[PDB]
Amino acid sequence: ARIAGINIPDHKHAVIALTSIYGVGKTRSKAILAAAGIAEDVKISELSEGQIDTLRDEVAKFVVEGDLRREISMSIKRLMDLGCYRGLRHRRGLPVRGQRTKTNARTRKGPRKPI
Amino acid sequence: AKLHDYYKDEVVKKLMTEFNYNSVMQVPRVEKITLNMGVGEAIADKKLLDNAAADLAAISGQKPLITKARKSVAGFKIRQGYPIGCKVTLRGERMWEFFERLITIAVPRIRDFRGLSAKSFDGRGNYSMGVREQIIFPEIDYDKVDRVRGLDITITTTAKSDEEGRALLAAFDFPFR
Amino acid sequence: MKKDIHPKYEEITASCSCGNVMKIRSTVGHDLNLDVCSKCHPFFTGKQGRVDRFNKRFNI
Amino acid sequence: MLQPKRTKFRKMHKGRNRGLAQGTDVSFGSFGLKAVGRGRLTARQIEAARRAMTRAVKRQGKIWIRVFPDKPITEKPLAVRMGKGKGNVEYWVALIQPGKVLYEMDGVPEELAREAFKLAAAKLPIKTTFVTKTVM
Amino acid sequence: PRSLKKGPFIDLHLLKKVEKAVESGDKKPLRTWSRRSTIFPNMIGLTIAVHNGRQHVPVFVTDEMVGHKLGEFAPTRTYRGHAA
RNA sequence: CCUAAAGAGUAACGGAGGAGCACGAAGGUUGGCUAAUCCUGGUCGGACAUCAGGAGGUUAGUGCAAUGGCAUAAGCCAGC
RNA sequence: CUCAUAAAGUGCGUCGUAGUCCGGAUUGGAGUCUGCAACUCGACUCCAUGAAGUCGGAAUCGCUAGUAAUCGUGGAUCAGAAUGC
Ligand SMILES: [Mg+2]
Ligand SMILES: [Mg+2]
Ligand SMILES: [Mg+2]
Ligand SMILES: [Mg+2]
Ligand SMILES: [Mg+2]
Ligand SMILES: [Mg+2]
Ligand SMILES: [Mg+2]
Ligand SMILES: [Mg+2]
Ligand SMILES: [Mg+2]
Ligand SMILES: [Mg+2]
Ligand SMILES: [Mg+2]
Ligand SMILES: [Zn+2]
Repeated sequence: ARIAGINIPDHKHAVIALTSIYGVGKTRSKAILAAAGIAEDVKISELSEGQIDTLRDEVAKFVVEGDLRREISMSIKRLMDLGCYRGLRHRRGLPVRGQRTKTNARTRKGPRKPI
Repeated sequence: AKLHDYYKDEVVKKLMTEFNYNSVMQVPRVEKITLNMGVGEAIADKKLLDNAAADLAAISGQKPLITKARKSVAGFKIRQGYPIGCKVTLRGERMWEFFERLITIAVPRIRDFRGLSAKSFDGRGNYSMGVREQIIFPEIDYDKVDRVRGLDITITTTAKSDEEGRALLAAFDFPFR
Repeated sequence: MKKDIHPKYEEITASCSCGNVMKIRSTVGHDLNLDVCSKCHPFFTGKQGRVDRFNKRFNI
Repeated sequence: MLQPKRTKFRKMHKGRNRGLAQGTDVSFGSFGLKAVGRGRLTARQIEAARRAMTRAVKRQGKIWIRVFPDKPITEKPLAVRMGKGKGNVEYWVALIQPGKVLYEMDGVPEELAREAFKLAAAKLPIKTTFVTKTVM
Repeated sequence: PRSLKKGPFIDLHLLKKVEKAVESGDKKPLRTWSRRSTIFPNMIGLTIAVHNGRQHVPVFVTDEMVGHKLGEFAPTRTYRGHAA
C-alpha cells in the first residue's frame, strides 16, 4: 500500500513495485523479499498488513527516497563547491567520466542547439 | 475536541508559567483557521475548479466558497469577478477536529518531511503554511484523483507577536525545525 | 452549519502500525489504516569524515 | 535651458505681473542676486547668466537657482493674419517681481561673489542687486 | 583506483618536502610538478603550487577535501567558450 | 471646466474635453457592507490571480467627458 | 593441459502492449586487475539512478545461396585497454 511516503502499484508484482521505490532495484528487492520470507509471485493485493509492516521495517533498515536524494545532492554540491575536475565538469554540464566531446555527449549536453 | 481539552486543561497554565501574565485569557487562543486553494487555471477550464472544490469539500467536511477575482489583471488573463479560487474557514470544534487531523495524520505523511519553518509567521503571530500534494491527506483516495494539486493553510490567532505564536504552536507541539 | 449541502460526516476509527488507535471525525466513512502517526515518525521521535574514511580505508 | 518636464496644459493666459515678490530672503547659501525691477526672464537668459556665474567663479562654492521658467509664451509665426487660433509655444519665462532673490551662492569670498554677480547682472535684462544673508 | 592492499600513492620527494614543511612550519606555497600523487591528513590546511602544463596553480589542501588528486584539482585545458 | 472681473449673464477662427446612448435591471423599496495603495507570511504563483494579518483613511468607486456631489452613502451585495 | 561452460535453440513459468519486468545512456557511492602511477585519460564488477528512443524526411546503401539476415567463438596489436580489423 504505502511504503516510505510513496504508494506502490497494487495490480503489479512485488519486485516491480520495489523497483518503483526510488533507491531500490531488482537485487535489492531480492534482498527485501528474502529478508521478509515472502514468495515473489505473491501480489500486493493479497499481501497482508503485517507483511507490509515488515517490508517497511526492512527498507527502514535500508534507506530510500529523500535520504538518498539529499545524499546525492550533498555529494554533487560538495564536489562542485570544492572545485575538482569532476566539480568543473558538473559545473559546466558536460560528461564527467571521460567520454568524448567531439560528438555525442547529448544526454549531458541537453538537446541539440544550432547557431 | 480533545485538543481543545488539552488546551483548556494544560496549555493555558503552561502559558501562564513561562510568560507571567495577569490573565488566563491573556493566554492566546486560535481565532480562525482558513484553507485556501487557488485554482487559477479555471479560465482555461472551469470544470477542474469544480473537481478541486469537491476535493476541498472532502478535506474540510464543509462546502467551500468559489471565490472570484477582485480586480482584472493583464498578465494572468483574468477579468474582475472571475471564479479562480476555493476557500473554507474553520471555527470552534471544527478547528480542533481538523487540527487534530493535521497534527496527527498529515505532517507524518509529508513526503521528505523535515519539520516546518518557524520563520513562516507574518510578524503578527499568525502562521501560514503550504501543502504541495493533497494526496498526503487520507480524506482523498489515490486512484480517483485527476490532477496533482496543492493548497495553503493559515492559522490566524490572537497572539500579539511571533514569539507568542510560536510558543503557542510549540505548546501544541507543532513540528518546528 | 446549514442543512443538506455539507459533505457527509461521521466518526471513524484509525489505526497506525505502531500499535496506535485514534478517534477521528471525518467524511470517508470507512476506517483508516495508517503507515505512520505522530507517535512514531522519525522527526517527531528525534532519531533524524573524509579523514576517518581515509584512515579506515588505508590504515597503516 | 530650463523647462518643466511635463505640464497640465500646453498654453497659458497672458496674465499680469502685479505685486511684489516673496522669497525675498537668502535661504540656502549666503550671497544672493536679488531682482529690483519687474519683468520676465527667458530660460535662455537664466542659462546664460548661470553659465557666466559658474565660469566666473571656476567651480568653487555652490550655486542655487531660485527661479524656474514655468510659464509658456506663444508667438504667432510671421506673415500670418490675426486670429485662427492661439500661436504655438515658443519659449518659457518666469514672472519676476521686485524683491525676488534670483540667484544664490555660497562657499566663495565676497569680492569674487560680487564680481560673478556683476557678470550675471550684465546678462540679465532687469535691475538686480547684491544681498547678504542675515541671521534673521 | 588503487587496490586496497596496495595503499595510497605519494612520490618520495613529495613526502619528504611535505614532512619537512610539517616540522618547520608554513613556508611559501610548496612547489611541485607531481600531479600524480594523492593527499593525506598531513598537508591539511597547506598550499601547494602544482604544475598544470605551464604554471603552478596553488591549491589549498583542507580537511574536508582529502583523498583526491592534485592533478584533477589543477585543470589543463584552458577553455572559455565558442563564439565569445 | 476656464476665460467670466466671489449673484445671474457675458464675445473671439480664445484654451481643454465629450454626446447623438445604455438599463426590466444598472429602476422602487427592505436589509446588510465599506475603498485605493503598500508591507509581512504562504503550493504551483512569478512585480501583479487566491488567502491571512498589519499600515492607510476614500489617495477608491460612480455605465460613459468634466465639474459639483456622495459614509445617513448617491459606492458594493442580497431578498421581494 | 588450459583458454573454454558457446549462443541463438529446446522444455516450463511470468510479463500482456505499457515508455512498460523494453531500452541502458547518464550520474552517485563501493570495489577488482594491470601498470611505477587509471586525475586530465583504462577496462571490468556490484549497488543505486533510469535519459532520448514507440522503426525514423528529402535522399541513399549491401546482397542471387549456404548468400543476405541473425547468433556466438578465436586471433593479431598488446603490461592493461575493441562496437574496429
Ligand atoms: Mg543496475
Ligand atoms: Mg576514451
Ligand atoms: Mg459668476
Ligand atoms: Mg461679478
Ligand atoms: Mg451684455
Ligand atoms: Mg440602508
Ligand atoms: Mg441605487
Ligand atoms: Mg519520450
Ligand atoms: Mg510499444
Ligand atoms: Mg559478431
Ligand atoms: Mg590485449
Ligand atoms: Zn504510529
